[PDB]
Amino acid sequence: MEQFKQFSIEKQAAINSLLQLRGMLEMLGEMGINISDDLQKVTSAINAIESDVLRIALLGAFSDGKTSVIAAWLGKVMDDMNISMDESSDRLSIYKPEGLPDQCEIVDTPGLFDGRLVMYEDLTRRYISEAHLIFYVVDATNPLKESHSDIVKWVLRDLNKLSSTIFVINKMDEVTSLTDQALFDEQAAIKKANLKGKLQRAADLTAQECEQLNIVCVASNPNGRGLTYWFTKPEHYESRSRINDLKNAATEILKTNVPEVLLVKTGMDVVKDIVIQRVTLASRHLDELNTFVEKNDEDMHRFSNDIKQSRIEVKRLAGELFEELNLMEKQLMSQLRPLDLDDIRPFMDDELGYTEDGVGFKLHLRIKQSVDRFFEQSTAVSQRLSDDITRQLSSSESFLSGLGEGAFRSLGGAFKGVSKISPATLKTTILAARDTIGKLTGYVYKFKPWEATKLAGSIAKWAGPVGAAFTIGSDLWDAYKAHEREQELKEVKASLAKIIKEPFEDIYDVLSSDEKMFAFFAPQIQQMEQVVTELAEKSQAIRDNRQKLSLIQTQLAQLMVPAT
Repeated sequence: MEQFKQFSIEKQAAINSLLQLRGMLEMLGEMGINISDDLQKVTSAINAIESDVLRIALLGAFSDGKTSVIAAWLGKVMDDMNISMDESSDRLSIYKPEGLPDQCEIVDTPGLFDGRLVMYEDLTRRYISEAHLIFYVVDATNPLKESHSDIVKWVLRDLNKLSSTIFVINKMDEVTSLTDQALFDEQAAIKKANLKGKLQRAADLTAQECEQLNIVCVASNPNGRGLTYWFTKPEHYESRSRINDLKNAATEILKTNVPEVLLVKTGMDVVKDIVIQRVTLASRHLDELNTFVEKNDEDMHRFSNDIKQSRIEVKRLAGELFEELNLMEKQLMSQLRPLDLDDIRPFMDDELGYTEDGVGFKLHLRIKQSVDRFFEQSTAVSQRLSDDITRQLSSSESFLSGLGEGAFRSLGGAFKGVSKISPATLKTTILAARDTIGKLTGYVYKFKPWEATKLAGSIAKWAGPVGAAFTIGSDLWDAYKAHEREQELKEVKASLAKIIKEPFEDIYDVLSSDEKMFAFFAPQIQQMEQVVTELAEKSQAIRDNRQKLSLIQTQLAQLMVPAT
């Protein structure tokens, strides 16, 4: 991996990253977000970028052997790439060597190496800012000339190119043996430390910036023999010069710094930071929305289950109620059929009730207490149902309240403007459904008056005067013969049966049909079902939106993987 292939590669990566940016923009557009003309702006920056070529700013005094360092690194002696560098001109200058695998620009400011005016020229500042690599070449004996403080500051502080600058301590030969691997590294580390201290102090560097510094020790032209000669021995030279340490450092900077240079140069750094911000934000609040829409969708099914179970339970109670009332009636009837006329009054008193009003009060109260008990158990069922619906609605309200009123504005068009959807629009629909349910829910008291049944005069004479001790007189018993009396018994029993049966008949007709049964003992179950059914319908508009957005975010997440 060498310098022009790395660049060409980093160029392409940056172009790709911008095509993914374009893709990310199309999706925002799709969720009704701005764009203005960011799509065409991005295409333009891709085109501008295609032109660009590798650029190195070669900085340093010429006497520190800068020219050797760059030829060395490229691979070719200066004249073979038909270019020749001028020692003094008070301007910026650019060299575009030839016969190389690809093109590259070599920028420098020869005047500096009141020629210090070029540091404040927007032009020479732009050309060095927009370089991908900066070599500041210094001396091994006494690294960094005494006069250069403000140039180091210009590069590292003013222009802010520390991440892309390699200080190249050159001519290490005249400080150490190029043979003794372990001594070189000892002097190379001491010289790296020394220069580190002069730079930090020339440019106000912090301790952290100091660690970021790129320093490399090298011997471009070792012994003094020359490049033309040393290229003839390419693998001997590399071990001695340590030039590979420089190519490698340069390769890692390119790896990192080439895209930043290209993005900034075209103004796309800013475009891209904003787009990735809106997308990151957009999925973080789609996650919120999904949580709400999922929960709400699951509650709806949960509410219809509750209603089912509710209904199943009430049906079970209605049947138990019926079973209980049917025994009561069978029991009373089997007590009646064997009774002789003396037995009658005790029976009316003790089982039915016998008053001036008439007969039936005692039975009525006992039927009533059985009906009441069901009406209460069944009213409690409907109360447990209201409490679950009401609990879940409230936890949706509470989820949506913690989102913030602007939580969905990043999701674009449907959450902005006069028809906007928001946590508060959705909360409202929920709370009016919870309100309608808090008014349905109710124990009720409805008074149902009861009249007793008067006994026929004919049958009143076998019962006796109300509330008195009564046995049947001789005068009454010997007014009939047996067949005139056992018939008198039959029509009195006929009389009590009709009385006994009546109150059950009515209520069995109610329990025999679920429509009626429900309408009398548990109407709020149907009423709550209505409310739940309506709430379901009002939930469509977000479901429509959440779907579009999810399909959309799936694509965004894809486009965003490279950017992570």
